[PDB]
Amino acid sequence: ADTIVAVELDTYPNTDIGDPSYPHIGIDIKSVRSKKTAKWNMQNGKVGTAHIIYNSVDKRLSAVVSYPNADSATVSYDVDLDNVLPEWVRVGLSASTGLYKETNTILSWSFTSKLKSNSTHETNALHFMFNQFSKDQKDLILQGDATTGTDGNLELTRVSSNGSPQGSSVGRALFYAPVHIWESSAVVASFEATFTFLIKSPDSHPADGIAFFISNIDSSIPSGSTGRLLGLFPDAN
Amino acid sequence: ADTIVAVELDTYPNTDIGDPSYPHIGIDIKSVRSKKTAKWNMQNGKVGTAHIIYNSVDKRLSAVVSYPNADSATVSYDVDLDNVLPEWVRVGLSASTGLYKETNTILSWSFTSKLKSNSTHETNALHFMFNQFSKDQKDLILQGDATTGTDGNLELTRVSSNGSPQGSSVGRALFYAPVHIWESSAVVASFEATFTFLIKSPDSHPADGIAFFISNIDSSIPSGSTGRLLGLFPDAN
Amino acid sequence: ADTIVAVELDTYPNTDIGDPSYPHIGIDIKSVRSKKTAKWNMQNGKVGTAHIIYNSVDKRLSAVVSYPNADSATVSYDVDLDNVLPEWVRVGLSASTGLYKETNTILSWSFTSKLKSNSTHETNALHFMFNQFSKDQKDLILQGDATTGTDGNLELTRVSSNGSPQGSSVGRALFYAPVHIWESSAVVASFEATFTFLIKSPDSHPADGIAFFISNIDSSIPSGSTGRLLGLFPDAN
Amino acid sequence: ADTIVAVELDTYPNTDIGDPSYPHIGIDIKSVRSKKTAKWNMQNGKVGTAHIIYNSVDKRLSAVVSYPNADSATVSYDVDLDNVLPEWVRVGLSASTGLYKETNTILSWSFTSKLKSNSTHETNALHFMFNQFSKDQKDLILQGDATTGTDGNLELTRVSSNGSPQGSSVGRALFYAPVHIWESSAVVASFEATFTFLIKSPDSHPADGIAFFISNIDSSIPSGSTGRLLGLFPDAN
Ligand SMILES: [Ca+2]
Ligand SMILES: [Ca+2]
Ligand SMILES: [Ca+2]
Ligand SMILES: [Ca+2]
Ligand SMILES: [Zn+2]
Ligand SMILES: [Zn+2]
Ligand SMILES: [Zn+2]
Ligand SMILES: [Zn+2]
Repeated sequence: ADTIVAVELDTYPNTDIGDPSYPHIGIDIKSVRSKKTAKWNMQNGKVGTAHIIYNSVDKRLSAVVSYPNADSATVSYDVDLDNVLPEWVRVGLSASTGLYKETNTILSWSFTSKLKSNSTHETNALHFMFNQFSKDQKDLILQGDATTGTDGNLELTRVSSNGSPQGSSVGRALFYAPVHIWESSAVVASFEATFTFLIKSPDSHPADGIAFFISNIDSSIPSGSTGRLLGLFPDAN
Repeated sequence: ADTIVAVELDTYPNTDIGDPSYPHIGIDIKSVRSKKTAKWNMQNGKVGTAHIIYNSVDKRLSAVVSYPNADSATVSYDVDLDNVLPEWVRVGLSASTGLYKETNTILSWSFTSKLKSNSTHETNALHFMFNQFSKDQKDLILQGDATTGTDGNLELTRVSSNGSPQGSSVGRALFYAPVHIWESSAVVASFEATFTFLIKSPDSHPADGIAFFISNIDSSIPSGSTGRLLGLFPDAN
Repeated sequence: ADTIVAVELDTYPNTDIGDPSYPHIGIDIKSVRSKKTAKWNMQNGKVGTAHIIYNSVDKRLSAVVSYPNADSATVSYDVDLDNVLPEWVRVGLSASTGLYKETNTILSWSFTSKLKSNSTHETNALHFMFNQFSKDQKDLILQGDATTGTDGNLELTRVSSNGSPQGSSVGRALFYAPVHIWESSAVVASFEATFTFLIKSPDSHPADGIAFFISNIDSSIPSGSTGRLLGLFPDAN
Repeated sequence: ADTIVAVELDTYPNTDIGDPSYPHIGIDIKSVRSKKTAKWNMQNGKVGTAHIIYNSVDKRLSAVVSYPNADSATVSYDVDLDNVLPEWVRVGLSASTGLYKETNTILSWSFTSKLKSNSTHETNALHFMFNQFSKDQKDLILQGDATTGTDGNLELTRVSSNGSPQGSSVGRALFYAPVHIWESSAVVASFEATFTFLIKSPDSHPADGIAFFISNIDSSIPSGSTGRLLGLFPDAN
């Protein structure tokens, strides 16, 4: 069904499906079983920042995740996105909880995409930046349990009145406008995304994670993708 | 019905509805009868550039139109857009022909909108730039006779195979994503738009013009808005 | 000597030289006696944000100052900068203390300048953004007591080891590269600046203020411009 | 002496110093003998566009050169610039002619550099764009025979009144402000440069080429670097 390319900030190690034995960042190409992962020293209750970059010349998707006053974690994977995704896609953020839980709060999100053609000065670009989310954010498609406006933040998964995260929750937010990632005369296509998040859990074992993803424009949450599937995949294959 | 704020590049003087006796640029606030106009030395067959700027502190909508090697024309109007438009709008380009005609070709179009909140570093932004249009431009809503792809350009009104402009034509192109122009905690909201166009006509009297506009998100071409109504207004009041 | 255009965040009311009886924001055109002022509810110890905007079509210099959770203050003044400043200028921040004192800490500073020519797509631009300052910031010219690096901030005036602000201090920081604000074929020139600051004082009467300024490229701190003269003017005329 | 990293658009094959037998694009790390090259189908008299990109996560310097209606050429090289260049550098364009000649005209030049720190939202950036050059371009350091203003272009090497390129010429233009490419707390540093050029020669064998380069801030044209040395290297080692 959906074609998904995602960078996961996986908080819970599901060693039975290929996760390493610790929280990690990974690059998922059409499967929850990451093509590449890196140990991530996740900090419960602290605001982190993720940066994702890619360009069609190098064909390498890279991500860096950091917390203030700490060393960052980085993961890269050689992949030609032209061979994986359609030329028009939507970009978004996804998150889930299962038996274990955590808040999956997004405080800001920016994205820039550029397509430079062989025509002199021919540059097509799209850029958006959210540092504040309102209750009625018309330029975002919210799916599942995702809501905006609470403290000006985007809550990807269910959080009750008292601020407590709920289990078995899944939610995604996609930018309204389709994004053009390939064009026949483009000499270089590139994108960069940045988002800050706050993962907090009253438990010693938070779950399940947050993911930045790129999909077919009509992507929807697959049935039963709560928990380990991050609201992105229908199964663990 | 629709709420329209537009900057018109009016090529045909309809003196019976308030147009001055020459091609002109004007600022239209909910009516085709411009609140302010300026003489425009239109050049048949030459590529021109229009710049439109506005900010919520000054509350002045200004536009500058120029052609290479020539003096520009500028028009400004004091207007508080918060009092005219809804907080969420769509932006676009419109054009028409009637008994007289011209090509209403758009070669490039960029737009930037910013909302700066009272929160330290709280900036929400949207920016798009098209220097090339493809046949299937999924991030544009095309209405009426508007088409993309021909020579990588956006043709707002009907042009036949041989490049000849057709009469009684009307077309508009709006950016797919809604644009947020007001927010309760914004201290300054601003936008700037730029587009280059090519108006060419085999006749001594081309018509009718091109307009950059901002409207309610669900705006559609009003019935019978070809010709002098620029595909924006239902009547000449 | 120097030609100065500045937006002052004046913390001390020197009613003898024209200041109103309260902290205020003002627009200074070649004189410390502001052409226009607005009451400013200054908050000792809180981080504020100032936004300054201007364009050559409207010829209006406007500034907005705000603190989180508070209403902002705004001041505007109609002035054609082409008639006041040379075509090449330097932009910077200045601050001073006198018998009364305060810290004049800058946490971030961004500036964007654009010159759009009548040539199709002819845009010249300069943009810089500092969200962190290092000890050896080679792209800034520091004058007087200004230093960078302390906590990644820019300290415009002298602050001793224990964090206490010192009196009779003056310092300025200018961006290294000259900025082009006028060009014979420009149809529109514009700029926008934003900076966040932290003014803190152990006294009930802090002084003297911070100013964003634009000057001739070779501008230097005038002799005896500590205190009420904000490190910008040689006298109070 | 100078530390140079450059992307050369080499028009003349000096097979005696390692050039392949055809015009080519190459990546030079402290030596004119390119670490990597790619065949370049140079078009005499046509305006081309070069794009150069790099980021500290991937540590790969890549360049793409294209002409309208033609396939592009691309070259990449894995190199960690932190290990080659100082933390503060200047960026520029260089060109030369020798016994053979060509015009080395630059029509536009843009550059963007970003340093993202581990602090939430800590981004330092520098961006400049020249689409028009004036006679007195104060934000550029011109070395050798380089001049600005002629037709609003930057002429890197000597061209006589009649538009004819002169031999044994060398010239460079560097942006005035130093550029910060490394900082202890940066999690990702990146830059992208784009320039359009016009190489024209009345001869069948034009020479010698144009290069985008990054150097120590105080870099100057090495003695005798006309011709094959591109105004960048003191010798052919
Ligand atoms: Ca997992
Ligand atoms: Ca008319
Ligand atoms: Ca005062
Ligand atoms: Ca050579
Ligand atoms: Zn995983
Ligand atoms: Zn009219
Ligand atoms: Zn004052
Ligand atoms: Zn070579």
